[PDB]
Amino acid sequence: SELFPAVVKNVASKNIEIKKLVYVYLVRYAEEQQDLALLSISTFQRALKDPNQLIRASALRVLSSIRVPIIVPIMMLAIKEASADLSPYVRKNAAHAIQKLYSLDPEQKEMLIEVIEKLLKDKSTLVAGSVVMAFEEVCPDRIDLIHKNY
Amino acid sequence: SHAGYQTI
Amino acid sequence: MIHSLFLINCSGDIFLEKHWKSVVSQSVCDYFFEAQEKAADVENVPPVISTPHHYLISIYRDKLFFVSVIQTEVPPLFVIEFLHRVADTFQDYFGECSEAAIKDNVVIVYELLEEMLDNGFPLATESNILKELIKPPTILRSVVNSITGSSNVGDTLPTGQLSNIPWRRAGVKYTNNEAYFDVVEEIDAIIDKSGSTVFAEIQGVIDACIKLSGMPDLSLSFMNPRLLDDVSFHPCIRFKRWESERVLSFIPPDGNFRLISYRVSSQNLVAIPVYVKHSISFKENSSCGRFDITIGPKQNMGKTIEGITVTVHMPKVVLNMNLTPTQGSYTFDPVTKVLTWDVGKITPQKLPSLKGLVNLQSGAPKPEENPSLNIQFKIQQLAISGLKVNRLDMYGEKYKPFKGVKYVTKAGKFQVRT
Amino acid sequence: GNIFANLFKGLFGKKEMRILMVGLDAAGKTTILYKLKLGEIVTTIPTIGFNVETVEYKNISFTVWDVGGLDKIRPLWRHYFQNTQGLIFVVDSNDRERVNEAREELMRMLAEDELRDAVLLVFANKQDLPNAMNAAEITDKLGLHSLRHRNWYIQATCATSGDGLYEGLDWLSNQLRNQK
Amino acid sequence: GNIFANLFKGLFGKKEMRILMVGLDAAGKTTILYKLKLGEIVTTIPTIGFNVETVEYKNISFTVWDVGGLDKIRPLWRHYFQNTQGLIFVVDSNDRERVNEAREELMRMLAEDELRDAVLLVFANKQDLPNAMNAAEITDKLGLHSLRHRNWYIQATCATSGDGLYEGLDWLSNQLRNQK
Ligand SMILES: Nc1nc2c(ncn2[C@@H]2O[C@H](COP(=O)(O)OP(=O)(O)OP(=O)(O)O)[C@@H](O)[C@H]2O)c(=O)[nH]1
Ligand SMILES: Nc1nc2c(ncn2[C@@H]2O[C@H](COP(=O)(O)OP(=O)(O)OP(=O)(O)O)[C@@H](O)[C@H]2O)c(=O)[nH]1
Ligand SMILES: [Mg+2]
Ligand SMILES: [Mg+2]
Repeated sequence: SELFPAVVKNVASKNIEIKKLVYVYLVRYAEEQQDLALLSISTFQRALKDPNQLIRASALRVLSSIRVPIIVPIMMLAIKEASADLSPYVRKNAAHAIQKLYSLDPEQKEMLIEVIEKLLKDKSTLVAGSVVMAFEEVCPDRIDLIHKNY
Repeated sequence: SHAGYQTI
Repeated sequence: MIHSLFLINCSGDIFLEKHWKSVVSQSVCDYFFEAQEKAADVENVPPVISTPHHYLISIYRDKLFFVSVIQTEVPPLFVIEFLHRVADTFQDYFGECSEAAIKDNVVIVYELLEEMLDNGFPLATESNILKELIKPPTILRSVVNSITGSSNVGDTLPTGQLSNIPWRRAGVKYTNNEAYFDVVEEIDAIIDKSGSTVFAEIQGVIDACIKLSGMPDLSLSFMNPRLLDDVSFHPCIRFKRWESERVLSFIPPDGNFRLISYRVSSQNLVAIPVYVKHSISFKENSSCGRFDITIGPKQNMGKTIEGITVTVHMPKVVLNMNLTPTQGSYTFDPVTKVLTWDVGKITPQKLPSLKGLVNLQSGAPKPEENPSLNIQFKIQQLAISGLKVNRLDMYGEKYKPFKGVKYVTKAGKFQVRT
Repeated sequence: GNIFANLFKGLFGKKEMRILMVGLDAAGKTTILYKLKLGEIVTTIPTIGFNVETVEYKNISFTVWDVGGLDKIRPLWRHYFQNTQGLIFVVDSNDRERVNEAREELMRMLAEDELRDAVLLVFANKQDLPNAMNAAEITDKLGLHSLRHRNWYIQATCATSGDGLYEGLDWLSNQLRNQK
Repeated sequence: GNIFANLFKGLFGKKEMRILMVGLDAAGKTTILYKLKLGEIVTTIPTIGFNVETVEYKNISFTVWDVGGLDKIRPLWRHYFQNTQGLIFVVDSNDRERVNEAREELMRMLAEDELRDAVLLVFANKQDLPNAMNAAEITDKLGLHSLRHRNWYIQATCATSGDGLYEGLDWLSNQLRNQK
């Protein structure tokens, strides 16, 4: 934990394996150094717009993962934007990010229910399972929602 | 490597 | 679901620490240590252990304990299979899962665990997709990376992930177009003191090593399908066609792969290959006794039995044991009272056997029974189930790959009462 | 023979696959080109002439020309038609008002004898818009299924997120870099 | 001695001259960095963390960090102060309302012992604005003439036209790449 400021500076390096390793470090130690961990959020924001969708998925994973209570609004915006990414892999990672957000902020439950209701209508075979997982995790009692999708 | 295998 | 994973040796030391949701105190492993202490062996560890504020679900395999942590309600089968799969993938990328194999390659295994499990949820589970997201640690790849700055981490999502066949990467080519199939059968059996058949069965499984290029559609069919029942099927097969046409038409993925598994119906008698003559004496409070075992082939279908090993867990009364083997190797560890004899091969000219005297404990009463007899054996070019393939057609490609099949029968859980 | 220059080029990717990008005003063509070349969003004014950038992807050196869609230069596309291999045609996902003109001009461009040998790829940009048309309805209005003897395909895309741009490049790579 | 690696680097320019860019919100720092790296104008949202790009100019590999000016991250600049050589400080040409806060924060940054050895260059971005202040009045409000023992200079600039950006790089090159 003493080495957080030195590592965080490289969070935008163009060397990809260095990217993955620094992502690991931030995921590990974010919850201690709240103020220091704020620094990577802009790089994540930019990565969310990259034409490569796999990079988008990685950025979504990390941006969800950071448990700094300040970044609640930008994360909320991030899931809402990823909601219709038209890239199904990003969609599955979005479902996981929804579960992440609910784990971090209980008070967003109504919005999370709305976005999950949006997700269930997806015809993509590789997102349905994760979306159902999200439903079980966040709102187990919403038997109303799935009725059309049975 | 192909040795030991019955033809099919 | 899964919060974090602790990789702990049978020693009692904690080697690989991982976390996915929140930092779980390492103190939680103390409960595992205590539960291990109460049990009589490492093998006796529960798979579900309850602590005041965490649940531990464990796997035991290859002298390494994999304890995970859970805080919500999750189906036990889910966790147990995910852990067994991380073990399997460790085997695939490093030959095997050992504390040496882990500690020697810390960075790659941490990257792997990060890729596979996301917030305790399954992200990447199929072998081939994981092969392309992160490369195997090939030494030539390592020197190439050092030379050119190339990376072990990919940058493009493999097309198979978004394909209608998520189990195999697309666009794979090999100059040596070939494919191998392996049908391995195990003889589960219990044999009484009288040599009668207590309960026996055949457990059969098809393995397939595929080195085809392109997008082949392989077809596997059998001469005697009626012998197949309760057959298992990987996602790669089209269940509807098997139900209708009784044909294994499928698209195999790359690399090593277990194709289908099956059992043989109890309607047909299981052909037991090996019989035994056996005799041990235990005089009460005597310092010595006699041991006599003779391994014999009963139904070999005209095929040789090889790779034979006999292990016996002697009771506490035994101190030492004076025997001479007719072949193979005689080994006895007095600390664990384990009687291990390497038999090897059986020659019809002379049946291998093991006989001699047992150095017992003086003043120790005779044990109430003789420990049962377990025996390992392998038969090559023979499937006791009598299953046979019919044909191997291919569609979608133009080449004619090398085609071959094997039939190897390896002993199942074969135990002989005495 | 001493062809080592071509082998050296093929060791890294010699495919060029010249592409001409055409469309109507405000379709997003220029933003597509510049995000492919750079990645971000760049403040831009209407383009009245043409641009060029070279992008490398999957060992293919794609070169895309951004000829403007303004009517004041519209007939000028004829001069760029020769020697092209790919024809990018962007359709605004919510230009129901000018969709018929788009289809008419697209059919006219397909009518060029020089462009007879090209492959047509329709990018449905502005996918983010709520009142945006889906792929199916865009195809229905364009009648790209009515086309014959022309390899074709359509792909939904959102430029501000870059959604599917790599995918369109992948499609061209499969077809532009086909068996020959 | 075998120092051929350094000679090879100097045959093309090894100077690095790390630069930290700091300023207040909406000063235009981020646009400056990205136009230097690319050349165009890129649509951008407020930056809440930090960015990095490497730009080469006159055989000098300048590296500029864009740490955000938002108050929610303002004190965090301390962590980047070490090992820097250049301090870019952008001033909005018409931020007469927040100019005093800008000067206070600039003086505070000059008060860092780590930054004692740096060279300060004040970019007066937004030069295009009509109601924009000239260089002289900006200096008068900033009191950069009151500074002592600190090499300094100010340069008017307009990012949307890129006016003087090369010139600021030239000034840094003269001073950052000084006699030693
Ligand atoms: N909402 C939305 N706007 C977009 C999208 N793509 C481009 N735009 C906007 O559409 C407008 C026109 O984009 P341009 O790229 O200049 O259009 P063009 O096809 O180059 O126009 P011409 O130069 O006249 O041929 C700009 O304001 C873009 O930011 C998109 O996917 N969604
Ligand atoms: N008129 C005018 N606007 C400019 C100029 N330079 C930048 N801007 C605009 O000023 C606004 C803010 O620019 P940014 O580059 O995002 O400002 P910043 O300093 O990076 O802000 P933070 O990220 O919050 O630190 C944007 O709308 C820019 O287009 C300029 O020279 N003239
Ligand atoms: Mg344009
Ligand atoms: Mg900024």
